[PDB]
Amino acid sequence: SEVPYQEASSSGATSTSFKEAALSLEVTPQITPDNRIIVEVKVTKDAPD
Amino acid sequence: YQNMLNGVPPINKNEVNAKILVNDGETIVIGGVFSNEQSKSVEKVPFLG
Amino acid sequence: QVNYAKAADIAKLFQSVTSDGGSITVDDRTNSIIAYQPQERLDELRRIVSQLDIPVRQVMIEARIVEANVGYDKSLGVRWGGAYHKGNW
Amino acid sequence: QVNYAKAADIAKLFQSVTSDGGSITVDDRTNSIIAYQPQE
Repeated sequence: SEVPYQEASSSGATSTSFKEAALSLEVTPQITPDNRIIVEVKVTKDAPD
Repeated sequence: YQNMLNGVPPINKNEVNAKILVNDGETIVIGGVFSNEQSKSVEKVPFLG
Repeated sequence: QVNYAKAADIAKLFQSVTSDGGSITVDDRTNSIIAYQPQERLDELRRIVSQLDIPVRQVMIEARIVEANVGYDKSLGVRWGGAYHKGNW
Repeated sequence: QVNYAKAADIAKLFQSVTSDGGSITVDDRTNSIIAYQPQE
């Protein structure tokens, strides 16, 4: 779930910053022929405060 | 709930974004997650415990 | 017709063929390239087309998180209080 | 086909080969370089 922070800012800045405390995988796999992968993965386990 | 509560609203998101190839007559698992939580708490007076 | 290969990519390959030593048409809707040009270039580009129109390999990545926390906490408060002789700890 | 080597890197190596003394094609999808040029 993405907790929001409404930085509701009167003068020009409305930044409802919102960030999810979640189990998540962000994967960018590159496959090599011999059934292997070099992958850039960001693995985050974030629990709601 | 907090949004329903009119507080700081953390919406709950379960979302997978990906590009995959499948046949028409085919069903696949785009993504899956299993969350296994095992919690044990025992409170004990030493002698009687 | 190249379903797995973008037509523009094939055009770049043909441009490389031109670098080796001639009309190319690209169909976005079908991703199909029609080329009116010498047969030899046609055939070479076709072979490259066959190689290129290969399915990109998907992989299912399953990462498992294991967390074990064990906490043992014991506290003892010992009190000896007597107001009779005013001795109280 | 170079899985561990970027095709552009190979192109730079061939450019260096040209510096030593000729058509190069780069495939992003497979990271495979097809070169039509002298055998050496």
